[PDB]
Amino acid sequence: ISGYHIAEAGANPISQLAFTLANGFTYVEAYLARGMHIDDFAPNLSFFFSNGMDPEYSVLGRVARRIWAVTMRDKYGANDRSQKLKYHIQTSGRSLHAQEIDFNDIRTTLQALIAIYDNCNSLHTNAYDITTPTAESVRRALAIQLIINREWGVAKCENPNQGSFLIEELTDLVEEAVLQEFERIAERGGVLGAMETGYQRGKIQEESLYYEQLKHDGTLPIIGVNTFRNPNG
Amino acid sequence: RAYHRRVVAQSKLARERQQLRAAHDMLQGAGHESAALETLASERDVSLGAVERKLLAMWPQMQQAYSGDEYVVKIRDKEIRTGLISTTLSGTKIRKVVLPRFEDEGEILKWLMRENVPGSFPYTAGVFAFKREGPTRMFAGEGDAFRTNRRFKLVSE
Amino acid sequence: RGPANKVRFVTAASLFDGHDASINIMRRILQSQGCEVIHLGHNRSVQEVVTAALQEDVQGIAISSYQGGHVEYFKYMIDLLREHGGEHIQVFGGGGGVIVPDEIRELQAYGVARIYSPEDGQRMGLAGMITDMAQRCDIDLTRYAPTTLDTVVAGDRRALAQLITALENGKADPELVSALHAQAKAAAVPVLGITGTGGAGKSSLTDELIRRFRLDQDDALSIAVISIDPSRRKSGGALLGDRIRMNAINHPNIFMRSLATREAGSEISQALPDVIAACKAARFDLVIVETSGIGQGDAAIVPHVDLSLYVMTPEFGAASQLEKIDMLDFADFVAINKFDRKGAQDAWRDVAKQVQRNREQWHSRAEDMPVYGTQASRFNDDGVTMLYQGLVGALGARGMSLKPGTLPNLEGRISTGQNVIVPPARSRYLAELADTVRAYHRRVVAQSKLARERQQLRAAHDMLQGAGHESAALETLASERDVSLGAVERKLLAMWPQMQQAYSGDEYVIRTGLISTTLSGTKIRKVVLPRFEDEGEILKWLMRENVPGSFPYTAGVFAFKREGEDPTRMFAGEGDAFRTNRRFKLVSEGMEAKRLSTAFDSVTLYGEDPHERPDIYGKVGNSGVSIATLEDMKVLYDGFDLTNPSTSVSMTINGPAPTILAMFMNTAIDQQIDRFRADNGRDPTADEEAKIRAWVLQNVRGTVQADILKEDQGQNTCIFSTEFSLKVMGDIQEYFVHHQVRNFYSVSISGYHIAEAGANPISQLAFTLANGFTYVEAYLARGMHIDDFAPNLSFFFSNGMDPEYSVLGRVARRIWAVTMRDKYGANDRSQKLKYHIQTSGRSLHAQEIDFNDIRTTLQALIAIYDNCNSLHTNAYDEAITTPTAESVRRALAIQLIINREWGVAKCENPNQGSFLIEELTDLVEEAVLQEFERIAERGGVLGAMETGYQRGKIQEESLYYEQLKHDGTLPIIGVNTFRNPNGDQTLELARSSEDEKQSQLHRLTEFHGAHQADAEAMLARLRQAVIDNRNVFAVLMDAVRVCSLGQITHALFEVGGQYRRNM
Ligand code: B12
Ligand SMILES: CC(C)(C)C(=O)SCCNC(=O)CCNC(=O)[C@H](O)C(C)(C)COP(=O)(O)OP(=O)(O)OC[C@H]1O[C@@H](n2cnc3c(N)ncnc32)[C@H](O)[C@@H]1OP(=O)(O)O
Ligand SMILES: Nc1nc2c(ncn2[C@@H]2O[C@H](COP(=O)(O)OP(=O)(O)O)[C@@H](O)[C@H]2O)c(=O)[nH]1
Ligand SMILES: C[C@H]1O[C@@H](n2cnc3c(N)ncnc32)[C@H](O)[C@@H]1O
Ligand SMILES: [Mg+2]
Ligand SMILES: [Mg+2]
Repeated sequence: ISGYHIAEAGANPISQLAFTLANGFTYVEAYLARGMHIDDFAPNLSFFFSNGMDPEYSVLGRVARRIWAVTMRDKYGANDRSQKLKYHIQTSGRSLHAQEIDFNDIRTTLQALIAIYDNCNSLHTNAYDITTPTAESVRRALAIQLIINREWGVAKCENPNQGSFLIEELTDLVEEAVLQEFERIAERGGVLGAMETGYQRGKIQEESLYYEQLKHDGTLPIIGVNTFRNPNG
Repeated sequence: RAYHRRVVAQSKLARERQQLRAAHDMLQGAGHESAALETLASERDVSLGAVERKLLAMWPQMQQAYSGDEYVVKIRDKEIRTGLISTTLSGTKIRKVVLPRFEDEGEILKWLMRENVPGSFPYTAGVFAFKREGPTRMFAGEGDAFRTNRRFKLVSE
Repeated sequence: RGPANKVRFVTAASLFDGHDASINIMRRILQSQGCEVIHLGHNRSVQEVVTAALQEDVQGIAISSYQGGHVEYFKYMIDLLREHGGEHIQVFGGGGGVIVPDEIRELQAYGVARIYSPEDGQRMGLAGMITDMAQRCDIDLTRYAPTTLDTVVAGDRRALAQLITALENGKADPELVSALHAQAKAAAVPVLGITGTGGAGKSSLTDELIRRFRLDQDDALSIAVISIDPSRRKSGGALLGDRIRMNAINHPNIFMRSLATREAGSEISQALPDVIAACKAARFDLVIVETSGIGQGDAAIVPHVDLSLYVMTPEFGAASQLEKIDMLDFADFVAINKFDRKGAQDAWRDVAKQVQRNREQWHSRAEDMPVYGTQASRFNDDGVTMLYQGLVGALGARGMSLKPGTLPNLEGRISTGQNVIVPPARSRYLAELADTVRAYHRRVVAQSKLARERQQLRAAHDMLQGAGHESAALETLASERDVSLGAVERKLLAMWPQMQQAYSGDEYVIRTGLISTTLSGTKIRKVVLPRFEDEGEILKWLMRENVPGSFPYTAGVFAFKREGEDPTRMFAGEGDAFRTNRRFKLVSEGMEAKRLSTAFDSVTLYGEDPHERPDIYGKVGNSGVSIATLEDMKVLYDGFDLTNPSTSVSMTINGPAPTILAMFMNTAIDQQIDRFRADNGRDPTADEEAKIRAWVLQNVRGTVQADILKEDQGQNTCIFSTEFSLKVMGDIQEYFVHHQVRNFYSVSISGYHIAEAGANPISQLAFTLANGFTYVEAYLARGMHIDDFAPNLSFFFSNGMDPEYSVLGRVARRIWAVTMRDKYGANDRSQKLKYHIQTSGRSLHAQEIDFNDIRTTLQALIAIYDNCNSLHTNAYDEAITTPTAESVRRALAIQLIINREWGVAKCENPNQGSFLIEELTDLVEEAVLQEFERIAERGGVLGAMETGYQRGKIQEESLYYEQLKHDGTLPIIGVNTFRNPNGDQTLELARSSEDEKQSQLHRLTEFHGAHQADAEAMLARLRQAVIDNRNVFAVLMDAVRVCSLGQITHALFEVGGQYRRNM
């Protein structure tokens, strides 16, 4: 179950997480209605998210894990292996730009950091470059993970997020926001019923436009793009 | 939402249960023996769920586990020891998993139910106990099957 | 086994260079491999290093040059060596990434043996370089030794230096030796021996005495100095550390040779009588011999000299110990040095009476004995002069023609240096502070236990009444704890619900927004409050880590971060004042708040004017802006309203800090004078100008570093003596108080420099806070209200990769706030510690420079998370050059991305709550307190510096780190692991234009010509300000108007002395 494309298309972190978990639960309900046991396909389910600059991304993983674990235990009565949501996080490619490509390593570092902090299962790091994935560009991207995992001091702790007032409050907020979105999809006939109306497509498109607007508006600052621009070009 | 409602209620119970027994021990330290407190306390032992009661019960044993320099856990017939400490150039012991220092059993249970340690339900801080030591997949795909295969063999040499 | 021959080295840092961290860990490996190392320390000209290497007759010279101008420097050295019979001496160098590959091939082609790049260090290893370096210099120098005394007696000092190397190694012909002693006997020159306990001040006193000789006799005396230091027989070589203390030996009439004992026991070289005889035959007017640290029953210097001088400190234990000291029975003079120490007076009366007893001169007064109380550390000490006057009279009777002196022929035996920085009563101030903090935390634990129990009781009381069974017995125990709780603590819990309602809404009623909404529609509160139910935890949190803007200000000294003025403040400085003024406008472009940070070139950092000599010329305008006159300073900040409320300038200067500050102040004043003359079309009257001038001083906003305590410990930019700098630094703060300069920071108490030298985060934080508290104790003993100077105290730290850096700021704030409140009883403005954080430069490398942006991002992040007051970000070409135009934008973008784009940053206290952060905060805090106790038991910060405790600990930690960086135990991506399969072009560099150098020279000579009349007069007034002990800075406010930086500095040298290096 992926959500990389959904976010990349323009969906904010809440929409991405909500739609993806919704899609995941859809597969579950689909397989169950084939008369299958929950402990037979749930441990095979893998997830795939995006990490951007938005605050919600910092707690995206932990929210996804809790919503899954609680529902898989209480609602579907599955075992421990099933309650464990494993996911891959890939840094936001949309968040990187063609103007001042050296700045992208800064953004890709910050995104890679909160991924590792939030104990992700798998991480991909984006290159600074538009151009083909040069062997030089891939090393700078690969070094970001190597530096954080090996050099960065805070990373030597495996649960540095836990305890933080900001993290716990954000976790609760995002979680509820996701649940509310579940209810919106549910009153549209489930995920399949919503797709019939193009609800998801519509909402993603709506948010992509809103982002692309504030970006041009100068309201949403992007360093090297709409502010602090290159004095040469 | 139902799960969280339970966390709030069970915390209120665990908190009150502690507050009562705490006051009971303080009265006996002054001389006054009022078992009226104990009745309300034992009343909340039943009010607490089976799962929740065991969570608070294992909390001191949990603290002793993540306290040492290693993490002893016996699977099958053998055991799997894991280091908890990484020491800095300054000589500071950085624990892999840092436990809270709450005194209130209401907060302890609340934390254990909402955000347990990595590798424990609801796996908020991770699905595994500790991170793996040492994974980078080898992606390749272009041209015909022959070229993609050669790249696969070359990278995975 | 070490080298085949007696291999000797001369090690130093280049001119106007403070970087000793590199050269210090090299002389350690050199010494351990069995080499005698004559360490000269930092800031050494070519004429200094070469003269040293020639007199010591070494095989090798090791120089570190991190300031640039290294090409000109090494070329000069190579040239000067060949010109003066030192062609066979090999020269080695290193400067990290500063010396680019092309310049290495150039210099090595010129004559330099080897210059090591950071890549060389990785491939060869630390020991590998020194092995290569030592094996090259493993040559026998006795072949260059003269066979006849013809050259030596004539006056050839180089032939003398080589003859000594022959005599010391015993390769000199027997018939030549006896012929030397024969002429040495007929020479009849006095030989003064100076012996004493270890570290008493034998070298320092020797230097001062020589200075007296020069000033008294107009440098007409030819003096030979033979200093002996003990040799570690384990390695084979030694650390001859006497020459480093000598500042008065830089003169053609002065010769000095450093000898190792070369025996694990004896305090004299086995060939000392030969070496002395060699100097006697070389027609020297006086020979002075310094021994090593001798015991109480040691006196091997007596039979070899004509006069002996025993040096001791007031600390010798009981008065009965003096009866065990053999040297008190032979010494012709006894110098009780360090007379500033406690119990110096009583120490003198014991030694005096003991000498009287040993000589059986009962018919004489005890005060008439040749026992003197000296303070060599003190410039122009009257005690030392008294000792000198005595030595002259003794040497006079022993056949030594000398002119009637020009010095104050005073009377007495004891120094009258009544100056004290920290009174011995307050000696254990750091320990008291440690107790103060620990006491505070003990209270938090107790008050929490009370608040918790109080709640638990009343909770149970309400639950019983809900069931029926009412027991007022509970309430009695509850009301009992209402009184147990303190007044302050009770109000804290009382305001907690009102506090929660405040940070809950969308605004903070002046009204401030609390909410920033994301693209998802999530409300991110600026300050996130805990949701604890336990009042024990609430109070515990309120006392240990309150919200930002509340005691103890752990999460920040201010309620909310500034709206427009970001903490960003980029360091800048290159070329002349004109070019840097462009870079200022580049950095501060697009920002309503102009926050400048000025970097000065190595020449200005050492208070020198730019000059034609290659020593200095090559360094002008490099590594920083070249500022020499007030006119340069004015140009530097042209177009910047310094008196504007949204404009702050941060100048990084230490040694000449008071002089530079006076220039800045005069600049800010002149700006408003020019602004008035334009808005009124007329010059302001004497009264109008007085009002303007006064107003400027009050509202001018900026920061001058000037932390001298860290100069001795870390940066080494101290030019005058440590005591004099502290004196003038106090003058500055007194000036500020008088003129109500309440917006400028008189000192940036730093630790960044200490850290980059090699100190781990704990050491950095501890030393810096210790230095800060030292200034506090110094000012308090000096008669200033704590609330008068504490709000003017600024801090500066480093942020590296280590875990402790994440909580460095919050720890510094709490330790300060608690101590300033409880211990010193200062007000709120004083309890608030404001600091600047700059990302670690040593954490960035020359290999794979693109990786540095990753590290600089992570470091910048935890700085902003921990609510820093000011932040500097390092460029990616950090290891190679001063930030290029393109390089400074990438560094500046790091802050812009985090502050604007990064989501978590929209919260202002994201650290708070974290189990890791709070545990780390507690650990680091206690670790700092323990270090306070270690410094306290060494006599405070000043007492520790006396032993070189800080410098020792820093250099040790620097070695430990470096041993691991090359090792691999400590992974560094792109350096010791994950290397490039290629091994990698030409990067743009920030060097100064030739035209810019000639510009600065022409501007200087033009400035000098302008005030040629008032120059000598003003400088004379300045020295009288020091002599009459008035306010130095007050005169500098006038001095910088007619005098250049160099003129002022050198004028102060005649009256304030020069810094004595401390290894
Ligand atoms: C630490 C440091 C400092 C510390 C110095 C602490 C101390 N007591 O030594 C502090 C913070 C005080 C400092 C201050 C300044 N510094 Co500084 N500093 C650095 C830094 C980060 C590393 C230098 C270092 O000590 N490295 C540790 C050594 C052991 O490693 P290495 O250099 O890679 O060396 C290896 C090999 O080359 C070999 N080698 C090196 N030297 C030698 C010598 C011998 C004899 C041998 C055999 C081998 C050898 O040994 C090592 C093996 O791995 C560099 C940037 C960088 N990362 O390169 C800037 C840097 C050198 N400093 C710089 C400047 C400009 C300054 C200042 C003048 C700034 C100012 N305007 O105020 C000040 C003032 C200095 C003064 N007091 O005069 C610039 C130089 C610019 C230029 N020359 O073009 C640099 C390059 C930073 C920059 N990018 O702007 N500095
Ligand atoms: C190694 C090497 C290279 C050699 C070096 O040493 S490089 C060294 C580089 N050094 C530096 O860059 C040092 C920089 N440090 C500083 O500038 C100095 O230490 C600094 C960092 C200390 C100077 O920083 P500032 O931004 O000017 O700010 P301020 O504290 O002066 O602020 C001045 C008033 O404005 C208000 N205010 C400010 N921020 C507020 C906020 N968030 N909320 C509310 N009000 C706020 C208050 O009224 C303040 O005054 P008061 O409280 O007395 O009423
Ligand atoms: N407090 C104090 N320290 C001094 C005095 N004279 C020298 N020192 C310091 O003592 C240390 C060692 O000095 P040094 O001359 O090398 O002693 P030596 O090893 O016996 O020759 C240095 O830190 C000096 O600054 C003094 O009169 N008072
Ligand atoms: C000592 C530290 O000071 C900084 N530094 C030194 N010189 C400059 C300069 N001209 N511009 C900017 N930063 C500088 C670097 O970050 C270095 O590591
Ligand atoms: Mg000495
Ligand atoms: Mg000595």
